[PDB]
Amino acid sequence: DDWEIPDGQITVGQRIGSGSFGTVYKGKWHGDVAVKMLNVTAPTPQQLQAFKNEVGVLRKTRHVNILLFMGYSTKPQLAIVTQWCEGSSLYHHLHASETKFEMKKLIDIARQTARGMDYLHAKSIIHRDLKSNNIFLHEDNTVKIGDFGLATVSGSILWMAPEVIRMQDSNPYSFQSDVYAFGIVLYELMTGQLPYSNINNRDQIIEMVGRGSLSPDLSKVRSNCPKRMKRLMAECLKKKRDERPSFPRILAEIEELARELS
Amino acid sequence: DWEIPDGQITVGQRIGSGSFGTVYKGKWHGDVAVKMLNVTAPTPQQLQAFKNEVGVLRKTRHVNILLFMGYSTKPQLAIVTQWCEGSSLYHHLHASETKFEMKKLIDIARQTARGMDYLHAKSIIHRDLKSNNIFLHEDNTVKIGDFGLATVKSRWSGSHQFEQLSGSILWMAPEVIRMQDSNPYSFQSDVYAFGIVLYELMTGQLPYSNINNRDQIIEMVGRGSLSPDLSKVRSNCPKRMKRLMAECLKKKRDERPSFPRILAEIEELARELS
Ligand SMILES: CC(C)(C#N)c1cccc(C(=O)Nc2ccc(F)c(C(=O)c3c[nH]c4ncc(Cl)cc34)c2F)c1
Ligand SMILES: CC(C)(C#N)c1cccc(C(=O)Nc2ccc(F)c(C(=O)c3c[nH]c4ncc(Cl)cc34)c2F)c1
Ligand SMILES: [Br-]
Ligand SMILES: [Br-]
Ligand SMILES: [Br-]
Repeated sequence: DDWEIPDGQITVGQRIGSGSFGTVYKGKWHGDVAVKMLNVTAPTPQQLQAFKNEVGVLRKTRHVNILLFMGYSTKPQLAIVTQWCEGSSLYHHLHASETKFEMKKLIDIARQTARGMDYLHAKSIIHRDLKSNNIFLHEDNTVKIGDFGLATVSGSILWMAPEVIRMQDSNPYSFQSDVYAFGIVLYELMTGQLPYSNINNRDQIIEMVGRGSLSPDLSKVRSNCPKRMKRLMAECLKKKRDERPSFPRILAEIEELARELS
Repeated sequence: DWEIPDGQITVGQRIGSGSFGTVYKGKWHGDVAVKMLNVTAPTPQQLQAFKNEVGVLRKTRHVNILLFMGYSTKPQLAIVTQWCEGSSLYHHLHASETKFEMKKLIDIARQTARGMDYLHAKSIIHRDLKSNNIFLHEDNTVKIGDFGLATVKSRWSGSHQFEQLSGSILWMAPEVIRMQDSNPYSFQSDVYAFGIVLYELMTGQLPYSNINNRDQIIEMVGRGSLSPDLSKVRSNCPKRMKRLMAECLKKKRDERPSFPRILAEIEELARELS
């Protein structure tokens, strides 16, 4: 089949912000869409490769908790077209609005995020930038994982595993670094706070997290955080990469502990 | 690319069986639905039905179309899609006495029109649009599916069709009822079915509620002597929907509007109501 959308069909609307490359707009194409466009005369080879990589990855995904890819265009500009997400990111809800979710809902958000991540890893896709700003709460209820960059909101230091934040080597990312980022998301859900909220300097966070002398303060977890969720968070946040669990185990554990409440 | 290896899906509760095969709830990176088409070695018919359904579904990526997720071929031919949670529009309107506000009735029409506009843009004729194939997922997003697609298909254009397709008679365009072409289905017959959905939304009733048997409906819709009673729309029915419904139900198929136009009209109404 083919996902190329002919020029002229999409009506490009309000500008939302910068994406992971290019600029994101709300658009119309058989309903609402998002359109991420590279607004340049001619793309560099690097820009073309980034576009191709993103289309290549997105076209491999069909899951309710992954942003729905819908098509692309290459002329007159490189564009990636996806569903429109209605609502706000998890970051916005937790930290900006400080939305007060019930524990059942917090655990369901964790569950849905774990399903999306389990799916990506099953498809051999590393996210590399999981964080609450990249977890969209569509229609205030269905998690959509994306890589929205600035459209939703250095901006990712708090979710970086120690091996990533240490800049250990030229590509320190793995499924296990995604797991660590998911541990930080669990921290955000279960505490309603960002980690290191009282550390005022980013360089200090970089040095101390990387050395293992700073880690998230698990005393901040809400009093009705289930013990099994606290333990799972601690496993996801293990400082040594190879000690962290895989997503199939994470997901199974969340599904179990969710049943136990309900 | 979309083949799911055997062993990965945990096939759970059986939800329903019929001419479509058997649908189960399952687990595979979260909830899924799994439709199995055979139990023993598949016939060539079953295999071609499977291939066609995967081929149609893999052309679709739209929020208002049931999300295809994958397939398996052993030990059973299986089509894997998202799980839908909730009830169909038919169940709401006709089995549950759900009372939707007008803004919500129009949003249902709007999301249905988006999905149908999309299918038609992809050159896909649905062939069985009706309120029971409009799923109100999490009561907030419409998912159009074909939740009763029969695997075995008759070769004979005639009168035993209407027994098996008894669940769809109310949504069949007159030229579909008459079967004067070997395949009388078109984009325009999908539009007619959408007209009947609009009727359901704006009246809260099925068409032909006082006609007491299907044979009479087949005969009279085919002859042009029975039409839905458009006067029965509820007092809050927008004027735009009265006109639009009548246009979708036009007897001459080429006089019905296309989905781009239908969608644009409903989007304008939704703005006016908001
Ligand atoms: C598969 C994976 C690894 C994940 N996960 C991945 C890899 C690379 C990129 C993306 C990725 O998500 N791309 C992407 C493309 C086009 C867009 F418009 C947007 C985009 O900002 C939006 C798409 N709907 C939206 N509704 C609302 C708002 Cl405010 C923004 C958007 C977008 F983020 C995802
Ligand atoms: C694109 C088009 C023309 C449309 N529109 C079309 C053509 C042919 C077939 C289908 C089609 O939809 N197939 C299909 C395949 C697998 C399934 F499990 C189910 C299925 O009953 C369900 C899929 N989730 C479900 N949640 C809950 C419940 Cl109760 C049932 C299901 C299913 F209906 C759709
Ligand atoms: Br695809
Ligand atoms: Br009857
Ligand atoms: Br009937």
